[PDB]
Amino acid sequence: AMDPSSPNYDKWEMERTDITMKHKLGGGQYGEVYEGVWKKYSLTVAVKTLKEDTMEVEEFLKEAAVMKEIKHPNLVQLLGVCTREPPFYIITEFMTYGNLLDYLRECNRQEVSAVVLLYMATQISSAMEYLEKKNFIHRDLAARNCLVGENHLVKVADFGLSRLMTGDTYTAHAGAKFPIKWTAPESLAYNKFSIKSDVWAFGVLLWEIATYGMSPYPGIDLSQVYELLEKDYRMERPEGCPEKVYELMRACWQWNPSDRPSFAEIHQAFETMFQESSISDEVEKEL
Ligand SMILES: Cc1ccc(NC(=O)c2ccc(CN3CCN(C)CC3)cc2)cc1Nc1nccc(-c2cccnc2)n1
Ligand SMILES: [Cl-]
Repeated sequence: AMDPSSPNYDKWEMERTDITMKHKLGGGQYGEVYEGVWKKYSLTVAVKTLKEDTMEVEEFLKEAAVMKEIKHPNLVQLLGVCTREPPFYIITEFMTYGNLLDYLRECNRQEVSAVVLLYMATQISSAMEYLEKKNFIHRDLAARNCLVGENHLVKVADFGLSRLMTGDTYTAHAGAKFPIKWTAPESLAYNKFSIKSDVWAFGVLLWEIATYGMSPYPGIDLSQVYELLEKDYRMERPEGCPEKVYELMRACWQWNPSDRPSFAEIHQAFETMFQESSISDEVEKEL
């Protein structure tokens, strides 16, 4: 596939010996993803590989194919693949600060101020606006699936955490493992996923951002979440959150999917949200 004249030529295919494989990334909270070094550039990269004899070879190849079709500053950047023969690799850039959820929980709040949180939320909506217009659905948007780079740059990723994750984030539901607290009602009850269920998840992600990474619906048992949501319960405006930001969360959590804003509308909302007063002024007024 590396031969220019070949009808099977793929500019993404690269020589895997160009990469030095290091240890598994983030301990193992990403599964078979390893830190690697692209020798020629002395560049640290992230390398996703396939688990020992699994039946997700087609899903792996499908993911590689989809990544070749997307290019956006806020989506993890594909650097190359090694899929001509085993072992299959998907290589992407390495993001210095790791996942957004841990970053929010461990950051210097003086640096990562309300302005920066808004910037992070806006960048995420930009990536989703892109996927939206290209007719893609994310299906598992949450802070744990976003990465943070230099200067608070945020990129939306998809680590296929469903089964890798430990703890209560993902629980048994509809024959699969669902991160219930980020799942839209129609997804929970009718297994219907769409860009609108991503919007509902984005609203939960916005709440994660606004609380520096608190876990949603704290103290509520998952077995009562649907009934509560059906009777219009929603997490209250969190401490210090600007009213306008909370209104956007509420819009994302409309019961009817069709009533939720598009990501294009969400991104625009962010860009013009604080034209009469700054978010800093609102976070003071609120407190
Ligand atoms: C090495 C790799 C291989 C594949 C991917 N893939 C994606 O991140 C991704 C994002 C969006 C889509 C779009 N897709 C559309 C269809 N729907 C259903 C799912 C989403 C697909 C793949 C990322 C990576 N990068 C990655 N993976 C795990 C951890 C890290 C990582 C960790 C710490 C610091 N820097 C990087 N980096
Ligand atoms: Cl899709």
